[PDB]
Amino acid sequence: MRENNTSFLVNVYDLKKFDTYAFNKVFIDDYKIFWINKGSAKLVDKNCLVSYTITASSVVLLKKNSIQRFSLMSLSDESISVCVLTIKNKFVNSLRHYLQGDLMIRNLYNEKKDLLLWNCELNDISVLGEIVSTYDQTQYSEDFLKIFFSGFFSKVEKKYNSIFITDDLDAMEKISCLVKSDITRNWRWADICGELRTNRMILKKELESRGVKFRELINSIRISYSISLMKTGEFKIKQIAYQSGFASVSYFSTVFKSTMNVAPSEYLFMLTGVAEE
Ligand SMILES: CCCCCC/C=C\CCCCCCCC(=O)O
Repeated sequence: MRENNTSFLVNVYDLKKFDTYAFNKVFIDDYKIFWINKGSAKLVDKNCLVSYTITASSVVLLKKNSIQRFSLMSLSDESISVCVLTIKNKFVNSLRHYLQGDLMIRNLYNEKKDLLLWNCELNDISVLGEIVSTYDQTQYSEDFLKIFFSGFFSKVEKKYNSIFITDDLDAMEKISCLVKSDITRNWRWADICGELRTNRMILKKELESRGVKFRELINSIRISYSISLMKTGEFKIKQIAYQSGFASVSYFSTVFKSTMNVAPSEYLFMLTGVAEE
């Protein structure tokens, strides 16, 4: 029996005609890129107060460890499919140490942009479409894709003077890794700074730049954790809530609905296509 893909996750979601998805403080737990298959949609980035029209030749890149606030609204008179490619941590590591030589200008890039737009050449459209076409690819060696994505992320970074793939000494990565190492623990802000051996200073900068309080950040990480659990095959809402560190199903559901603008059971239906029972 062939095995699940170790480098990527592919999830496709139906965007009904003229409907809107709205995300409020969603934590991006891994690097993600997404695109629509046909038609057009309006993307409103509420972090930057910038609006974009995307088409089938656009790809939107979401930075790991960012907190996103945006909406996506279908502009088409037909159902649209949103394809979300998650790049897994094992694979991103390979990318950090792949590109030959030292890129001299990258030290003067900045980290201000967490949502990036790229208008694809058909080269890119071909490769991305084949990746998501079927669970295995086979015709795409892992090395081919490592070369492709390191070159792909390189040119997006150069369009924006911005670091997309960060080093793993990043303070926000250390925080989110620590929280997820014990997701049901009642984390306190002073405990995290203590265990990371970094005072409540450079760490506070990470909350401020994302516009969240500590308790908001923990809730956002826990929602992203619950979505990861649902993707593993866990479909019992009580188990999803408790394993993600929520005190009750009621509160999980309220936070989930505030973050994703749909109820947990609705998201489960979008994910699996199976209505309950
Ligand atoms: C938060 C990233 C979603 C980007 C794509 C938005 C398009 C359709 C909304 C359905 C997806 C809802 C969140 C998906 C969760 C995930 O796959 O990580």
